[PDB]
Amino acid sequence: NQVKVLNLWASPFGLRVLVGLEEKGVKYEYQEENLASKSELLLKMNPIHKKIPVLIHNDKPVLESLIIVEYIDEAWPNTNPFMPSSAYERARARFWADFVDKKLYDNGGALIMKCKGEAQEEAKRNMLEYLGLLEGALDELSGGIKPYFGGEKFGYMDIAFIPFASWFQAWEVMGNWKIPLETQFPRLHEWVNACMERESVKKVLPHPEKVAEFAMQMRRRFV
Amino acid sequence: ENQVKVLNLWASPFGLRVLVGLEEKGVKYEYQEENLASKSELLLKMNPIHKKIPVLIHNDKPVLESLIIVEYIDEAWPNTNPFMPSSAYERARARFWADFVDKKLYDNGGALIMKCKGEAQEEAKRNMLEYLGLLEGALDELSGGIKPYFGGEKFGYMDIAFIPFASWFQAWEVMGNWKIPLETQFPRLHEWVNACMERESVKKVLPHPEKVAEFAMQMRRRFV
Ligand SMILES: N[C@@H](CCC(=O)N[C@@H](CS)C(=O)NCC(=O)O)C(=O)O
Ligand SMILES: N[C@@H](CCC(=O)N[C@@H](CS)C(=O)NCC(=O)O)C(=O)O
Repeated sequence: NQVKVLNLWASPFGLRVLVGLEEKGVKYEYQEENLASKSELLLKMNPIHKKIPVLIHNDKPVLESLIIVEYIDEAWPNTNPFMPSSAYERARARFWADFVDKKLYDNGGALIMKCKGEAQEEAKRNMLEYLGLLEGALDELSGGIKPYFGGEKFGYMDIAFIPFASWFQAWEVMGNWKIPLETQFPRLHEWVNACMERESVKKVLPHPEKVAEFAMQMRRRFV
Repeated sequence: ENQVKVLNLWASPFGLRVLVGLEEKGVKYEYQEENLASKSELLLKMNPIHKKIPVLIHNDKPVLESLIIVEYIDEAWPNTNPFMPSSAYERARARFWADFVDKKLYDNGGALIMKCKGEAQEEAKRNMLEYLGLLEGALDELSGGIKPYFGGEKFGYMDIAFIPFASWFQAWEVMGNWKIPLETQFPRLHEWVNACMERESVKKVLPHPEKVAEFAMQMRRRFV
């Protein structure tokens, strides 16, 4: 087949790509990579970053997950629109996906993984602040409409964010705490539960327990 | 009393992107210079999470993050000067190379030439040459050999994304006490810069490299 995906099973960034592929109804090859022993294929396709995910479409590589998502939407444009119609809402969608990566993850969950003590508590403070902002972002982009970031339509932003729900338990485990979604962030809770009813998400999103084990394994490398 | 307002710092390549893009589309706009030491409440109302420039306000709508702003500008005035390519893949690659300009050439190149000393700075310049090599390649990749732009004959997203750093070359040369061998080792980029500088947009908004250099040196002294 014309389409291949190189990924790490627990990576939210490639899970974006899989979810996106399924939503468009694309059949694809999947190759699991060991980042400790990377395929020459990955190095040939992503020599600059040497990172997953990689999407190979007709042996041409698409790199960096959000761009890949936009690529998928633009490469399979006849159905299932990820992007909004208006420019500004698209700008906001991009802004918020970017925000998910740079803040909720890079300046949140990653530090929960890597950090210890007051640093970790600070990471958790940050995570709550960001999830608050994202709870607000949901009502912003949805226009109050339920239950997705695209209201009734499951879109770019839903795709960018929902794989991190597979990481919540991991974050809870490594920070030894409880994330109060149901109470402090109910829209996101409902949204996750809603997203979990879709075929795509059920097909590709892994069990949180496994991710958590995996995350702990990775935490030991740090701390 | 016009509908587009830009909040910016004059020397930032990232806001210069925005200005260049607006000039290409023929959009008339207000410009507001921000002091990052005393930020306007407006900048804070409009960009409360990052509190950064540039900010583009279009009819009370704040557009944030320079590349996204560039895309917004293209998508909001689409009947005029298309920035983005026709093919999805080339758009994917253009966006990729833009991200590459920000995260590599700058964050892991020029920023470090400003911030660092010794072996670190030396390695930053080594990197800059590597990245500029890759970008010399990027131009031919995306242009299809066609000259003189990243869009061949059309002046686009990546051209806009990259060309404000040309005002920063001289500054990097000074802060690193070296010369970037554009004319010899990256001649496409040389040709491309000179071509882009023939456009009114770029001529209109891009500052003299000398003042950029002074400014860069001052802040380097703040970093020593
Ligand atoms: N910038 C990439 C980030 C991808 C990424 O770094 N994923 C992690 C998952 S933790 C990874 O495995 N990176 C490859 C590596 O370890 O070098 C994107 O937007 O998708
Ligand atoms: N939203 C901006 C972020 C770029 C950025 O970091 N700009 C710098 C100036 S070069 C800034 O605003 N710094 C604010 C500060 O240093 O406090 C973009 O378009 O990329």
